[PDB]
Amino acid sequence: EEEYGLVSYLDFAKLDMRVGKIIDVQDHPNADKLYIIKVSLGNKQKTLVGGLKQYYKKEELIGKYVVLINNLKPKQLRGITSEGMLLAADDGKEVALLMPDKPISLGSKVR
Amino acid sequence: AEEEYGLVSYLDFAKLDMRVGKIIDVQDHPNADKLYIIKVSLGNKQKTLVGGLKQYYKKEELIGKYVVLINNLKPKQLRGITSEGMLLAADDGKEVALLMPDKPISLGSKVR
Repeated sequence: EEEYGLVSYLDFAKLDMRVGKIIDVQDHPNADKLYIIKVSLGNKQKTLVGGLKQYYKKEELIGKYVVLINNLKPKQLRGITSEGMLLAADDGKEVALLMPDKPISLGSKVR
Repeated sequence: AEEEYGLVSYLDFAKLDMRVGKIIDVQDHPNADKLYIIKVSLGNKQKTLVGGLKQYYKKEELIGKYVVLINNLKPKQLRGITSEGMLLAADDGKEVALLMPDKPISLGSKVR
């Protein structure tokens, strides 16, 4: 992949990246490639739309520890409000959601 | 654009080049007793990082670990050693958990 121009640490600092846990996954009722994903941050939950249906079955996602951007502005995706986004690596062959390497408290901040 | 205060757009994330890498070497920082010098492979380039992981991970447990690197940060000199990036880790104040892809995907894979 291509090398990017350099940015400030302060640009990374703008993101509120957190560990969450997937609680429920359903097909997006109007978009065949998308899931509606309910993520727990502990005492809060967020509902996101993710383009993961081609890569993960719904039962492979339940209980998964994931990483989300927690201060993303909400967006309407074909009738569903998405409150954030999950992070996943992609090399064109596979898509790999990011995870902490240990169970850690939900809502933990990534830094 | 209109001020958004504490909220970000996708473009604020897209500014950051986040990659999967693999740790290929870990050494003690010669001027800082809590820090490691960590060499991370992106496949056909490597980056040298300084990480405060010595209190949480043994060197031999980091070798071969698939990690998540911010790959386009400005460099930073930490007590004589230039760090070229940073690894992402979850921290709840009790425990530190490096992020990893959930499978050993190709080195240099970009996060989206």
